[PDB]
Amino acid sequence: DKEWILQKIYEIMRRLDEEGHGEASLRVSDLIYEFMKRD
Amino acid sequence: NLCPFGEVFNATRFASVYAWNRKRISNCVADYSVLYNSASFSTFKCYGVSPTKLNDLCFTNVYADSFVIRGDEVRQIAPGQTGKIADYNYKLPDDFTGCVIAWNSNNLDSKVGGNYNYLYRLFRKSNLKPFERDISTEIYQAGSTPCNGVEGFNCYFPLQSYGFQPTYGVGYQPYRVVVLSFELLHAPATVCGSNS
Ligand SMILES: *[C@@H]1O[C@H](CO)[C@@H](O)[C@H](O)[C@H]1NC(C)=O
Repeated sequence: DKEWILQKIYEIMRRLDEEGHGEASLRVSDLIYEFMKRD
Repeated sequence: NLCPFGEVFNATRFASVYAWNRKRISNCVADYSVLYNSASFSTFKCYGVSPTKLNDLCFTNVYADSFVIRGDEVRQIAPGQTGKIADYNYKLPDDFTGCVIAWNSNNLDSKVGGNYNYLYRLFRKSNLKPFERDISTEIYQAGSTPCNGVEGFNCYFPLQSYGFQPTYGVGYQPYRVVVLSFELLHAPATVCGSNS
C-alpha cells in the first residue's frame, strides 16, 4: 500500500487544475514531493 | 564591447526550470554594479564576492542560467538546498561561486485563467547532479506495477504546469531567475568587470 493514497492525491491535483484552483493544485504538488521522499 | 546581459535579463520568454537555458558570455566587459541597479530585484545573492568586487575581476567564461519558478522556491536556488526544484529541476553545487538573481514577473508570466507555458518536474528516480539538465518525459513509475510507457494508476507524466494566475499569492507568483557562474580556467580571462 501507499499506492492508493498517492493516486487519489495525484487525481485531486489534476482536478484542482481543471477546476482552476491553480494555487491549490501547487500546494498538493508540494505534498506529492514530500510524500514520495519517505520510505 | 559590453557583455550582452540584456539578452538574458530582458529576454521576452524565459525557459521552464526543468529545461533551463544557459548562455555562455565571453570576450566582453560588464559593469556588475550597473547590473545590480538596472532593475528592482527581490534576490541578488552572491556567494563569491560582491558586485563591486566583481568589477575588478576577470573570468574565462560567465554562464547565465535563466528560468522561472515560484517565489517560495527561489530559496532552493542555493548551495546545499533540497526540495522539489533543487532535487529534480536545477541543482547548485555545494562549492558554488556565483550570483543568484531573481525578481517578480507576475506582470509577464501570469495569465487570466492560468499560464501553462511554464513547467516543472514533479517526479524523478534520483536527485540531479549539480548543473545537470533533465528534459526527458518518460512516464514515472511511482508504484510497484510497470508502466510500459502509458499513463495510469501510479504511472504519471513527470512534468506539471505552474498555471500562473495573477491572483496567486506572492509566494506562488512567477519569479524570473538568472544564475551567474564565474568560471576561471587556466586560460585567458576575457570576461572583465568595468574596472579591471
Ligand atoms: C532592460 O531594459 C531597460 C530598458 O530598455 C534597461 O534600462 C535595462 O538596463 C535593461 N537591462 C539590462 C540588464 O540590460
